[PDB]
Amino acid sequence: WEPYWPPDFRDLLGFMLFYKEAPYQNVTEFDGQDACGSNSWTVVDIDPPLRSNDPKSQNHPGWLMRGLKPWTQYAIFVKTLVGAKSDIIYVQTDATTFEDYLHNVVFV
Amino acid sequence: HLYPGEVCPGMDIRNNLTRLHELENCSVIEGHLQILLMFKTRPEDFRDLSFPKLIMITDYLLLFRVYGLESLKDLFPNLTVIRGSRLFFNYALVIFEMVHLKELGLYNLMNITRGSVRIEKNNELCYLATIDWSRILDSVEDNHIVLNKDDNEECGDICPGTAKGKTNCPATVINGQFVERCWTHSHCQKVCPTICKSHGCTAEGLCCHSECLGNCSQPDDPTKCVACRNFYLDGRCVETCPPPYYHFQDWRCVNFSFCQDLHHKCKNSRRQGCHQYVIHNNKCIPECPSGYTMNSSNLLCTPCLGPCPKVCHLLEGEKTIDSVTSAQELRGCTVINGSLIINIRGGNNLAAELEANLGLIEEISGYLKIRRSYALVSLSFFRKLRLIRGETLEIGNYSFYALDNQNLRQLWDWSKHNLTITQGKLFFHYNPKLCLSEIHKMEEVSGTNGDQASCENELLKFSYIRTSFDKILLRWEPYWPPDFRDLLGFMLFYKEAPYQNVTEFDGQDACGSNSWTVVDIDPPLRSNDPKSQNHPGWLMRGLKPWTQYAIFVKTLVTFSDERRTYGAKSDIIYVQTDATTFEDYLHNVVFV
Amino acid sequence: HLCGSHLVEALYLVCGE
Amino acid sequence: HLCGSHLVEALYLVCGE
Amino acid sequence: GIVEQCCASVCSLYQLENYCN
Amino acid sequence: GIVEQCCASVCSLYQLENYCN
Ligand SMILES: *[C@@H]1O[C@H](CO[C@@H]2O[C@@H](C)[C@@H](O)[C@@H](O)[C@@H]2O)[C@@H](O[C@@H]2O[C@H](CO)[C@@H](O)[C@H](O)[C@H]2NC(C)=O)[C@H](O)[C@H]1NC(C)=O
Ligand SMILES: *[C@@H]1O[C@H](CO[C@@H]2O[C@@H](C)[C@@H](O)[C@@H](O)[C@@H]2O)[C@@H](O)[C@H](O)[C@H]1NC(C)=O
Repeated sequence: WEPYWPPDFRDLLGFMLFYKEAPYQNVTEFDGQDACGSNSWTVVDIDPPLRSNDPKSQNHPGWLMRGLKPWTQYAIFVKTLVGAKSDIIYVQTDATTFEDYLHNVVFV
Repeated sequence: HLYPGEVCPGMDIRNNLTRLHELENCSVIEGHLQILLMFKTRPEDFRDLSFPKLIMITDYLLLFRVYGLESLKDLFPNLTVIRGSRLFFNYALVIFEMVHLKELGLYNLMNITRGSVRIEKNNELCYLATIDWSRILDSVEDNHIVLNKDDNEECGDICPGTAKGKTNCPATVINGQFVERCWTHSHCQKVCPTICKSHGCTAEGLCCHSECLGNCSQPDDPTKCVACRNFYLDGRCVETCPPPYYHFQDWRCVNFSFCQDLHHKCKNSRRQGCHQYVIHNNKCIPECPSGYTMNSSNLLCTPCLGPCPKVCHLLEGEKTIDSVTSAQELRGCTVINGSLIINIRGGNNLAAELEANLGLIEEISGYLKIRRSYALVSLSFFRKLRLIRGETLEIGNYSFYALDNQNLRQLWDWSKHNLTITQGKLFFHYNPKLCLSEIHKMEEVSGTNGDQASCENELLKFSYIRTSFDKILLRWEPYWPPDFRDLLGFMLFYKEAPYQNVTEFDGQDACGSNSWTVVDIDPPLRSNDPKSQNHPGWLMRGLKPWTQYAIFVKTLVTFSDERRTYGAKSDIIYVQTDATTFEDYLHNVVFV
Repeated sequence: HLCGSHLVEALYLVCGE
Repeated sequence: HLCGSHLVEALYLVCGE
Repeated sequence: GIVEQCCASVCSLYQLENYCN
Repeated sequence: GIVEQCCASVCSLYQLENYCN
């Protein structure tokens, strides 16, 4: 996702990625009070990137989500440590190839 | 010089014969010897290969799938003792799937001190029936010698050669049959008179010295042994190591300096490549036995003052603590070898739980990092932490790093706690409730911060105090900021206290289980300028009688216009609820 | 090792129905 | 499939050291 | 499943046989 | 373990390769 740069671009420190297993639409940030303890969101602290000069400095912060169920929709969004937050995107993990549903059906 | 050449470490030789020449000067292998998986080798590769210096192996000998090798008579002609201090699955000698081996030919092998023999699946192997193993091992019951050529009707084992069947090899009985004993067509098995026991004898049948094992060059002389029954020192076999020497690897005498060299700082490699040798009961050993710890300046194991210190070596030199469960993994640790990252966002009774699991840590060899630990108000749960070495540092050469901890108000109480930081720098950013004075105190003690906190400042004083057995009524100074306008709130804290030892930043109030009873006191109504001290107060009820209470007031945290101040807190006063009148103690006593 | 279309083929080597 | 002594052999087919 | 037994896995030349219809 | 990977199991012709010394 886009790199964030405040007015004085100096000392950029942190991103925060949120993801939960979601059905359709009905997902919000301020959902079922994360408060202190039992949480409603799976959270990742993402270290600020390294710029690497001025011409082509988009060394786009990212993250590899592992430990996800297959054929599952995930509500996901990023936030900049207390600037900008991304919108809630739903991402569905991969499921079976049609070919591979067939096999398992067609061969005991 | 009973073992004139080198003492070599254990070896594991595979694929090629190249590394095998590393044995060329060894008299003793202090460890095991495994030779395996040589599929391209042929007899020619072994025709001119010999290690006649090898007398002894302290652990075990294993040979597996070595092609082209037909006998061991030229490879290890003088191997006399296999001690079996460490074994391969209870075996001191393993010969397995040696396709091409026709005989063992270990014609100098006299004693296997511990462990058994496993000789299995050697399709060309003969000269096994001719070996009397009862001369070599105390118990042959656990030997496993099967699936060799010897099992079928194809071995033409022949010992006689010089004259053939007229005064040659010694013969011993199996059950009822006498069998001549030999290793090869040209080598007899050595058999000594029974009086010699395991000590060995000369060719003339004269007993070796009682400190010898297996063989000697001269009778009854402990400087003429091929190997020792007990310990070896300066070309002599001794029963025990004399001063100033130590018993090492259950076979030799070494000096303090040797043990010291082994010990010293095998930098990283804790996991199989260090141990750090110690002295205990005149032995130089890998580690202190149970109930002992190592006195550092002299490598000497001493009994533990209470429970032994516990060194916890972290995987990859780091560990992130983000829960009570991960903290528990360090329960009992007094020394951390590595670095800790604290990332605790929520939970319950954290100060007590964290103190239970992490409160014994006295030292951290790397760095300590506290980051996004939203739940923490203090680091005091690290009750015994006195040293951070900084042997490893966070990028930017930091040994202590605190970033984005939104409720952190205390590091340690610097009136009581001492913490030393040998190397590295400090990093503090985005700790809004942590005053720079606390950070500056830490710099002194150890050798975006506080922006959302007003740090103590003014003093509220109690204008009135009243006790009841069950109640306490208090009044205190009214607080008025510069622009006296919009005054909103006081906060009164009280806990049952013994004597003296009471603080604000006590046992992390955080979010949930609290260490302090708290009252929100509505701001008073001024009632003009002349006589406006309508002193805020409070009536404490629900108190135990004859009980000391730690009490103090605070003015609610105000973001001020220009030079920002929240205001004032009162000092901690102790107030003891009423008890019995003397008169009344007397009565109850004097009248049943 | 075994996969995709090859599974079908691998099974026929074995089946021979 | 793979086993016993054959594992050693199977590995050498592959190794070829 | 057969997919799970031999594709996202490795199946024994006999496991493979068994249910040949 | 290698025993557990290919004997009390079945190991992929590549799993087999990997740690060839
Ligand atoms: C408060 O300290 C006591 C004991 O310490 C001393 O006495 C105090 C009154 C105060 O003057 C201190 O500065 C002194 O160092 C601690 O009491 C422990 O309480 C438990 C209760 O079951 C008991 O088992 C222990 O034996 C006590 N320990 C000792 C050394 O007597 C108490 O932990 C201290 N509390 C705090 C919050 O500091
Ligand atoms: C046998 O000795 C030869 C001479 O070097 C010695 O061995 C090395 C390893 C050091 O210990 C050195 O101090 C000695 O002078 C070597 O060519 C040969 O590699 C040695 N073989 C063994 C057993 O290491």
